[PDB]
Amino acid sequence: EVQLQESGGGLVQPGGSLRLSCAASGRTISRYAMSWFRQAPGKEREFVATARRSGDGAFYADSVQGRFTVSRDDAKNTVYLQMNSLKPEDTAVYYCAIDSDTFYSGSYDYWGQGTQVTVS
Amino acid sequence: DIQMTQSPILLSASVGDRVTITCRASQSIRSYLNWYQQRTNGSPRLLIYAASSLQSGVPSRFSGSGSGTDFTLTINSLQPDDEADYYCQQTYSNPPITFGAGTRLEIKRTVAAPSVFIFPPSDEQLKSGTASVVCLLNNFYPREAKVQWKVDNALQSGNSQESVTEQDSKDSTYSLSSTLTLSKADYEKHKVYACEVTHQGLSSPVTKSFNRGE
Amino acid sequence: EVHLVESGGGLVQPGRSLRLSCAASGFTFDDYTMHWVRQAPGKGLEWVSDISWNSGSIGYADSVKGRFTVSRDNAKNSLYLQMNSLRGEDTAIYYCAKDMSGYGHYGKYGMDVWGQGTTVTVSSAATKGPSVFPLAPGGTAALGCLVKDYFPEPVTVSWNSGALTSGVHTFPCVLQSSGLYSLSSVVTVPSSSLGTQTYICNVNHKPSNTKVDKKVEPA
Repeated sequence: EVQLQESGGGLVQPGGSLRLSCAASGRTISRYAMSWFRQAPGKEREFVATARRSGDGAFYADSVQGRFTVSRDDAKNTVYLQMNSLKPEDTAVYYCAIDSDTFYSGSYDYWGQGTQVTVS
Repeated sequence: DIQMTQSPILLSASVGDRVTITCRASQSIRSYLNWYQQRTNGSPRLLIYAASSLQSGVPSRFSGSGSGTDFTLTINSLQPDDEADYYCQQTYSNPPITFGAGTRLEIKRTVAAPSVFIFPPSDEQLKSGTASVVCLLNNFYPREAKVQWKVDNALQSGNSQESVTEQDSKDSTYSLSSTLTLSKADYEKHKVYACEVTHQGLSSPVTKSFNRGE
Repeated sequence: EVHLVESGGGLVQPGRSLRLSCAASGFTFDDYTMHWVRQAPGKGLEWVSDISWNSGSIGYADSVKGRFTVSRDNAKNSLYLQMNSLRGEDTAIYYCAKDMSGYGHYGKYGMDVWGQGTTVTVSSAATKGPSVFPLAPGGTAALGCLVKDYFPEPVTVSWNSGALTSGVHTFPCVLQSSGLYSLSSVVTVPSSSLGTQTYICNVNHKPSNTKVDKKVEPA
């Protein structure tokens, strides 16, 4: 079925920028909202951003509003999280997930394995 | 009859944004297309007639374009007061004058996951033949959410109704109630009552449950 | 100022009749086309009927043709809608609206003036007050009251005789399959307040003179 693969993470200085990619294989994802989540070690997983279907917009967590931007490359079956103005508090494993519900209720059935982001 | 197809159903945008609402006629209506605004609990208000003529008294941030079959209403700078339903209307073919099905325009905010609460039926209600089990999803954004009822781990279908509040004017969130209605007899056959909630702000569904009589 | 006001809405049994009026002021009513438009609970606008200045042109939506009759009396600046054989799908708020066009007024065909509307409810239900049931209760608890099986709208719910307003959500009613309405009213309060403070919901249903207080206490 679908496999999700995150990339683009790594070590970055405070104030720096990274672009995460979430590439989907096995199934076309242009009909589904794609979300970004993050989890620091031993903390709760938290929502970061969602890119709904092209034309339906994007929504953001308060912690990243004005700094991170979600976008889609539907032809390459991929979505992105552009992360500017990175802060120590942003360090975490970052995950992408498909919302399997086309009406956007947040049925997150498929997840990537994650990619580490370290700001320091 | 000319059918009017209006899109999107729910337009979520930020103050200052340029927004557009579309209205496609099923056959040509020339420039005989009107646009109305309806605030919650208010009367329709004419914004645009003849496809692009701005009605007197309506702010200049409202404009309409189009001819024939394809029309758009643009708010070039969304303001707080523009939260409302919007309707297109053709008058070329009469009878009947027809309307689009409506667009709700709302002001976007950051994501807030619902807080969930489950409430069992009261002894008082049960004495009388019916059991109402209530699940509350409180203070969340965006509006889309899914509630699933499970009774002794069996998923329920067809015996629930939902009601949603209007977007809160202070904090821009929604709340939602899902009520599961059973006969008292059916309610008393089971032990565990669970309300399972999904929202795009939740990484895993949130389940609240009670054990009957405990 | 230009003004329209609808009157004549109310409860009606299916199959029965009702007459709506629309009183106009602030413009020359005799010169303009007038319209009836309706909006079912939670639904969009639906055009019903129109009538030209001199009553020579009349149109009807197919769903009402043969049951509804539009008319006007220009001497009394009034528009009318006689509704017969009412069905449950005629339940709606009925608006009268002024056309921009009419006698000597050509080329603009928006509906520029609207009334506040008059509510029509087609139902077999009898008038009945709600039953009121407690919705019993991190650092935040929720408690409430279920307000069930009342007819017609509205009910009002207050908490602690109006002293408690922050964090209250009184949901919009739902029409149940039985033909009766229900809603819940909930409130979020400190979980620490559950042992020390008293929460009472005060339900008022004026059509039936029902007043019910319900103490909402932990189980």
